[PDB]
Amino acid sequence: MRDLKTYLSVAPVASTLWFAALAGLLIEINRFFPDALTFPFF
Amino acid sequence: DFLVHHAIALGLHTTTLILVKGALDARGSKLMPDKKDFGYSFPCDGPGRGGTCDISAWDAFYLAVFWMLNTIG
Amino acid sequence: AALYTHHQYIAGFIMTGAFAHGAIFFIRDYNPEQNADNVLARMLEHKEAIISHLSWASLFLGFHTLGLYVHND
Amino acid sequence: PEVKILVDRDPIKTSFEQWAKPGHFSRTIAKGPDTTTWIWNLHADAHDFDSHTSDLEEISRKVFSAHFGQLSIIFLWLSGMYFHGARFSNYEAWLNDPTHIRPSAQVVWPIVGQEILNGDVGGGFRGIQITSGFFQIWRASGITSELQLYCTAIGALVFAALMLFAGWFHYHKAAPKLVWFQDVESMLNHHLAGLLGLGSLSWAGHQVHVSLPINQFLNAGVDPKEIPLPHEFILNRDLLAQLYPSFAEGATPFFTLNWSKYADFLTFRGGLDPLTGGLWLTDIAHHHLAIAILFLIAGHMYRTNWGIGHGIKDILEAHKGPFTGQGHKGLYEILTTSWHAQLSINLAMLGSLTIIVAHHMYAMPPYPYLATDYGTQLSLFTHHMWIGGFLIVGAAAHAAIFMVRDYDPTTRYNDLLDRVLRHRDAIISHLNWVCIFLGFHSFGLYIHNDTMSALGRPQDMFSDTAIQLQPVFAQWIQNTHALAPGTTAPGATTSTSLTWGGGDLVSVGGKVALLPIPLGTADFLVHHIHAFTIHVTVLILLKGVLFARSSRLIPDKANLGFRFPCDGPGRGGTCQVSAWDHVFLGLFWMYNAISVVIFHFSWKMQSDVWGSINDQGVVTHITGGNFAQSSITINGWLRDFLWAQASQVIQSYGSSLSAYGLFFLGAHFVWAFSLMFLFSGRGYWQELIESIVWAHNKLKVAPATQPRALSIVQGRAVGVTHYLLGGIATTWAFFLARIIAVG
Amino acid sequence: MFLISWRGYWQELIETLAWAHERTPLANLIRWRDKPVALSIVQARLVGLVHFSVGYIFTYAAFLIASTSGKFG
Amino acid sequence: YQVVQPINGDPFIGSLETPVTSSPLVAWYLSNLPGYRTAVNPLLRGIEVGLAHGFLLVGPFVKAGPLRNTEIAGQAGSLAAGGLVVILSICLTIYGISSFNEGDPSTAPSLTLTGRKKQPDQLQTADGWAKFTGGFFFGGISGVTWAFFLLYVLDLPYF
Amino acid sequence: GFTPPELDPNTPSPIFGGSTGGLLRKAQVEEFYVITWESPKEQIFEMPTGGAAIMREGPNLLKLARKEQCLALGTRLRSKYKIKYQFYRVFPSGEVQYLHPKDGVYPEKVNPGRQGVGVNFRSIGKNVSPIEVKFTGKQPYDL
Amino acid sequence: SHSVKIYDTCIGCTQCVRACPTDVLEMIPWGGCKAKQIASAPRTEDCVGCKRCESACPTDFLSVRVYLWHETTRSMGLAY
Ligand code: CLA
Ligand code: CLA
Ligand code: CLA
Ligand code: CLA
Ligand code: CLA
Ligand code: CLA
Ligand SMILES: CC1=C(/C=C/C(C)=C/C=CC(/C)=C/C=C/C=C(C)/C=C/C=C(C)/C=C/C2=C(C)CCCC2(C)C)C(C)(C)CCC1
Ligand SMILES: CC1=C(C/C=C(\C)CCC[C@H](C)CCC[C@H](C)CCCC(C)C)C(=O)c2ccccc2C1=O
Ligand SMILES: CC1=C(C/C=C(\C)CCC[C@H](C)CCC[C@H](C)CCCC(C)C)C(=O)c2ccccc2C1=O
Ligand code: SF4
Repeated sequence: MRDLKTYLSVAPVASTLWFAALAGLLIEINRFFPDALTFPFF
Repeated sequence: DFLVHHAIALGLHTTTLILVKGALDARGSKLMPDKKDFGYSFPCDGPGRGGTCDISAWDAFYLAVFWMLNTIG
Repeated sequence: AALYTHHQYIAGFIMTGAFAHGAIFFIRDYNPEQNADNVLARMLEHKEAIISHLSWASLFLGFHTLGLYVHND
Repeated sequence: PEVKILVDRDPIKTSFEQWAKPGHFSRTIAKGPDTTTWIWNLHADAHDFDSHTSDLEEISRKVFSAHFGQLSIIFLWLSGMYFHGARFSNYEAWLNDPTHIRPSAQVVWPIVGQEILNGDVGGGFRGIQITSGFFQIWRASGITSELQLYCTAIGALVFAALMLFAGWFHYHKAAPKLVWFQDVESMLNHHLAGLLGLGSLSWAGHQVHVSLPINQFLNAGVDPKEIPLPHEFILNRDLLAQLYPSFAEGATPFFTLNWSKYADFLTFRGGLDPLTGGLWLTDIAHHHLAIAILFLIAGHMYRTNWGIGHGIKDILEAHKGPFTGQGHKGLYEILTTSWHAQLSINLAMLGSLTIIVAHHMYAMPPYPYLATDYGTQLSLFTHHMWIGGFLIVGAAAHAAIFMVRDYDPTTRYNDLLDRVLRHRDAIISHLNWVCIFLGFHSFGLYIHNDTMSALGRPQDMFSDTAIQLQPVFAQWIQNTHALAPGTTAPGATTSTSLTWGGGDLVSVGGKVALLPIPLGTADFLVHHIHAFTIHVTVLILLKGVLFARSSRLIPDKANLGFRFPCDGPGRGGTCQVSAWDHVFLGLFWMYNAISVVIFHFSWKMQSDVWGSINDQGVVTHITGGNFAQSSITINGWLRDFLWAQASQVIQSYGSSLSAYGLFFLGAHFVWAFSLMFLFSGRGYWQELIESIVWAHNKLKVAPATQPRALSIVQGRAVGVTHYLLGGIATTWAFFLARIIAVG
Repeated sequence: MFLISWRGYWQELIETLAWAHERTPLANLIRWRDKPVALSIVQARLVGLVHFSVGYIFTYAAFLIASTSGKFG
Repeated sequence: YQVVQPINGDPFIGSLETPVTSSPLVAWYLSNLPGYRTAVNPLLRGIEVGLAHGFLLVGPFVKAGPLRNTEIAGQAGSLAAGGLVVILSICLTIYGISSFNEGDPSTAPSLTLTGRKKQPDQLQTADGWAKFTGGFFFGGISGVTWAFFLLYVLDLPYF
Repeated sequence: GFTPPELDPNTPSPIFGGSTGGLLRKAQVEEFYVITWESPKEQIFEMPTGGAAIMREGPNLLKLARKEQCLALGTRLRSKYKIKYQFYRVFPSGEVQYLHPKDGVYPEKVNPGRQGVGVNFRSIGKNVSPIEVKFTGKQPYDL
Repeated sequence: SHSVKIYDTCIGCTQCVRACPTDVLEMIPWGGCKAKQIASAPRTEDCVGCKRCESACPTDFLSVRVYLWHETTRSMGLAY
């Protein structure tokens, strides 16, 4: 468990998880507001 | 025209980077502090200290010629 | 078209040569003590800020120009 | 002396301690990172087991377990294939009308407007067309519904899990001992008989029961869903009796040696099936039966435990003549103590085998409705060619690694290897001369033709209408092949392939499957170009292997190791003297050779083979036979091949093939990017990184792990990797777009 | 070529070539007077750059003149 | 029994003894060629070499030349062969001038295969090489002229 | 002061089957090198030019075309087989020149009978710039 | 012949001498450090310019410097 946590935070694994989360977030934002070329709210 | 002009600016800045870096570091740097005693053009300083390929100022000019050709192209 | 391409390529070669000979001067004809604290010596002593900022400009231009081109494509 | 099962219990206990420590294998790496270079090293030596330790037993155990892991990966890949075919494919629609529907087994979710890639492939389906040729394999196997594909996918997943567990269990619970790995006689006996022979017998048994009756029903025109299930043909035997009467007697012909009675489904026809455009399945079943017999016999050669058999040492040491001293004496000990020797031999053989597979597979198509699926044919040929070339280059890499590391005349001395090392200079000099001579006469003729055409002197050109260079030998050989059936091979009705001759063009669904391929002056020139490129790459690789240990330049090159940048700027400069650098150059030359080979194949097929048949029998070829007259000059290759056929890919924007154009441009980019690494040296980059690091130090944001520039060898490796990726990917996109739009 | 392949390979190749020439009948009667050697590192870089530039210029000049003159418009 | 041996039994000289390198018939044939007739006047050896080479060169120029189809194929090819012989004579003369001096002895080896003395071949001197190259030029022009005369000037059915 | 050993012909040479990496014309017209060692017992070693050779019992003499080859062979003889060696340079005139170990003790161990050559009594960073030695035949490091 | 220089920062570690592949360097008596040793270059005519000695020097900057100079048949490492 402790060693699993340690290995699960090593550079490659942490980076892949971070970028998967970022990709999912951006994908969902684009899905809800697609084809957005300007900021119209204000 | 906007996009291509910015490509032109990129080319100018990178060629100037290569040439300015080659000039200002000609007299020596941290990797080869005594470069001034080895002349303008020389192959390298051997594979020691991690490897010193293309460490001369002549080699900086050499790498800048490619970027000049690309930018003028 | 021929004349324009002609003169632009020759101008690029001339500029690259000018920088090459600046580096050559640094190597050969530069006297650190006789140029103590003048503009040339001060250029030599903060070379790293110049090189780093020029690198930043190149990185910005390349990143964003290529990004916009690839986006449109 | 005897062959038995030997293992050791619990050599390594499964745990997570070493996961937390990056790079446990190397002591200095285990200590920690000082600079960023460390990180790269950690990956560069991940699978270099023979360097982390020196015990043969540990290396062998690691190799066995890694083999299990890779086998698990392959099984997972196959399970993914079968699942995608089962769920995200139009396999049944294609099965109902093969020539009508374009195979597809991949859809893309609609997220950022990428749904344009879900093109109209037919059969009420929208997806990405696949060129892997899986649909033809499934049709040839007798798969008719998606339930069977689902079952195969689940089974492959289970076998992937089993492979993974086997790897874990064999490395951590029961690790075979060294004498077990060194038992090569029994290994060869089992692989020849237990694996190849028995596997071929099993596949023949499947084909007799499932492939033959199912494909016969399919070709008879029965709808796929109305066909009896593959198991019924086993329960009730009259089902088989109807299609082939000889099943009525059942096995008694096989035991009374009345094998002629099995001529119904065990034939020697040859050629192609006029309906499906592939090989007769009754020929493939007989093929696999004969192969099974041959391998089951050949796997009884080497002695294991019962006296009868052959000792490989005896066979090796019994061969030697006046020209080679005591040759073959000592090779058995070399090949059973060094893994790199075996790896190099096997890599060379597998690369050659893959190349031969490509050649034979486009020669006579073995799957139904594969010949007229031009995209599939082109993609399969090109893929196998590239795989084979890479494996062959790896053969040289590992031969050089063995030469540097495991070669030792004090303890393991071989005579043939010694003589080769003693006249390497003559070998390489003559090979160099051959390379120069071939280069001048193959490419020089192209330059001559180009210059004559530019000067308006077509009468002086090396063409079919000016100065002919006819490959008389190849023409004679293929003529002898055309006349073969009924003369020299009486039992065959049709020639082995339709490329030999004899006319009998075969077409399917209005498209040309195959027809005789003519050989002319352009074929002569391109074949000599092929020979030139192969010889030059062989020169590079052989020179790297032979001069790996020492030369007249650096007499102690072995002490530096297999991989190293140089030996300084002394002696005029010793850049790229190591064997690894020779492999690095051989990669470029292999890329050149394979690119030319695939270009020749594509253009020749389009010009003289592929095309559309019409009512009167007039064949209109994709390219109107311009290869014979345009391929003899470089300008023709640049204009009539690259320029003309790039139109399909460059226009792909706005359609389902837009991804191919995107990959075309991206591959161009990556290839040009590689030149950044291939042309520069690390000194300039380190000096620049110094200024960057200073800029970071000014803001208290400098990394603790000092950022060093890439090593020299790493710079070369990155350059070659990017070069190969870019070139191969741009060719991939070009071929796929061209053949999908025009095919 | 000169930009990717480097000196050591060519030096060893030339060594074996010298052996071969010295070991053959009727041609060993002819003897070179300057010992053959591979091009220097700096010289190889310069030759590679010169080839790169000459090819660049010639191909672009051909393209530009042919395309503008082909249409004359 | 082993076929390949070190040179003269000396295993530290960069070469080997092989049937191709040193077989009775091959050794005799090579020793009986003009280049290796050490004790013969260099002019006559040059004459033989030039005759052989000039006669050799005519064929390819005549048959494969740009004017092969034209009626003047023989004349054009013979002139080209003569010109090539002239250029080869130029090359020989400059090589001899650059590689030899009047006041120096022969650079040829003075020892034979059994270790006994012998007069070094005079071909490797300045005047010896001058005589050899003059003989080669004369013989080459004569050979080109003969090959041209043998064909075209005289029918003589060949091929 | 350590009379260098004199080269002794007639000493047997190692058993070797011939190679294409041996001497060439440079040995004939310029110079070649000779290395000698003792080797207590007959054994097989790796040649610096080709394959494997066998050292004869007693003295062994081997002639090479490069000094670097002699040094590589000596290093292998010294570290692998624990053998003492010396090699010479031979000119076409018939001269022999003792080369290594120059003063009877290998160059690795300090000897009280050696003078300093090319030693600068200053740090490498205190060399004059080229401008100070311009138009003089000297180089900044030669000072 | 390449020019090899030894500078006074040398600590007499001997690592450069072990590295030279032509026996150009030596150890000589000296008194400015604990080892009473310093490197010498009495046979630079046999130097091939490999700069393998500099790769072994642990001082910063180097104490042994190789300046490539006029090339000879010995410096070019030619066996022909
Ligand atoms: C297509 C060829 C190519 C490309 C793309 C580049 C690009 C670059 N060169 Mg280079 N160069 C080239 C050829 C090329 N060069 C050749 C042939 C030579 C002759 C040897 C040189 C010699 C040279 C020198 C000497 C120098 C450069 C420098 C630079 C950088 C300048 C900074 C900049 O513009 O910001 C960025 C430009 C970009 C194009 C961005 C590239 C990264 C994009 C965003 C992709 C991101 C990755 C993406 C997520 C996909 C990842 C995939 C996954 C598998 C990892 C830049 C990255 C200078 C430098 O280092 O800058 C300080 C420098 O000094 N070049
Ligand atoms: C399932 C639990 C498990 C656990 C806890 C361990 C734990 C351990 N194993 Mg082990 N092993 C396992 C399963 C396991 N293994 C299996 C199933 C196999 C068969 C393949 C092996 C075979 C094996 C070998 C041969 C060796 C070990 C070794 C080790 C030890 C060293 C660190 C390590 O694991 O490497 C690092 C951990 C990783 C996760 C590395 C990644 C490896 C996977 C296979 C990569 C997946 C490939 C991927 C698809 C590639 C495509 C890339 C793409 C995704 C971009 C460690 C105590 C080594 C050892 O004991 O040293 C003496 C040793 O040599 N294991
Ligand atoms: C740069 C100047 C130059 C000139 C003026 C020529 C001129 C010629 N070339 Mg050449 N060529 C050149 C450069 C040149 N070339 C270069 C750089 C190359 C390398 C790419 C070639 C490659 C080349 C080839 C491969 C061939 C030619 C051929 C020819 C001839 C073809 C026309 C013909 O049939 O005439 C008349 C035809 C004749 C056979 C008469 C021969 C010419 C005279 C009579 C020979 C007398 C020579 C004289 C003794 C002087 C010796 C040379 C001396 C000045 C040192 C023509 C005389 C073709 C040819 O004719 O073959 C020889 C041919 O095959 N050229
Ligand atoms: C009938 C006997 C038999 C069979 C069929 C095989 C088959 C195979 N062996 Mg193997 N081997 C055998 C006997 C056999 N061996 C014996 C007696 C020895 C000792 C001398 C060895 C020692 C040996 C080594 C050292 C290696 C192999 C490897 C392999 C695989 C090669 C890669 C391949 O082609 O994948 C083909 C894939 C398939 C055919 C898929 C089905 C796989 C089935 C389930 C295999 C089951 C056979 C196995 C021997 C069953 C016994 C285990 C039992 C207790 C459950 C292959 C699956 C290599 C490997 O590890 O694989 C990557 C390898 O490194 N074998
Ligand atoms: C069954 C085939 C096989 C096997 C088992 C091996 C095994 C081995 N090889 Mg080898 N090799 C092979 C084939 C094989 N090779 C072939 C075909 C070639 C020719 C290309 C080579 C050329 C080669 C060289 C030059 C070297 C080895 C080396 C090694 C050893 C260490 C490799 C390592 O872990 O480094 C680390 C491995 C990596 C860092 C992985 C590299 C990742 C690649 C470059 C990326 C691939 C890109 C992908 C296909 C597409 C892009 C995806 C991306 C965008 C996400 C190891 C024992 C090394 C050695 O020292 O031997 C002892 C070494 O120097 N091999
Ligand atoms: C290797 C490629 C190659 C080849 C095979 C040819 C071949 C030919 N060219 Mg050519 N050419 C080439 C490249 C090539 N070219 C290139 C790169 C250029 C520059 C762009 C030219 C430009 C050119 C021009 C301008 C012309 C030709 C012409 C010709 C023809 C006559 C040339 C001639 O007579 O020369 C002389 C031939 C010889 C002296 C023969 C020497 C070779 C002998 C036969 C082989 C010796 C080996 C021997 C067998 C070894 C055995 C030893 C044993 C006896 C001991 C001929 C068929 C002419 C023509 O009219 O075309 C029809 C012509 O005018 N070429
Ligand atoms: C009138 C007018 C105007 C004005 C303007 C101005 C006034 C500005 C400018 C300008 C400028 C501002 C320009 C510039 C340029 C620059 C350059 C071109 C540069 C450079 C550099 C270099 C070249 C370097 C060299 C060297 C070195 C490197 C170091 C050593 C020394 C030497 C010097 C050698 C305008 C147009 C707006 C508008 C209209 C009106
Ligand atoms: C660019 C270049 C370098 C520099 C190469 C570098 C700096 C490697 C760059 C790798 C990445 C871009 C940096 C490491 C990324 C980290 C993992 C941090 C990522 C964090 C976020 C950005 C995700 C060389 O060292 C070199 C050496 C020899 C010949 C040519 C070259 C050469 O062309
Ligand atoms: C091919 C090659 C060689 C070998 C190149 C050789 C031996 C040159 C041989 C060329 C001959 C002499 C013919 C060249 C013809 C030229 C057109 C003639 C130019 C002469 C004057 C007109 C200037 C290297 O030595 C080398 C070294 C370092 C990096 C790369 C390389 C490299 O690529
Ligand atoms: S450069 Fe090489 S040969 Fe010269 S002194 Fe240094 S280590 Fe010795």
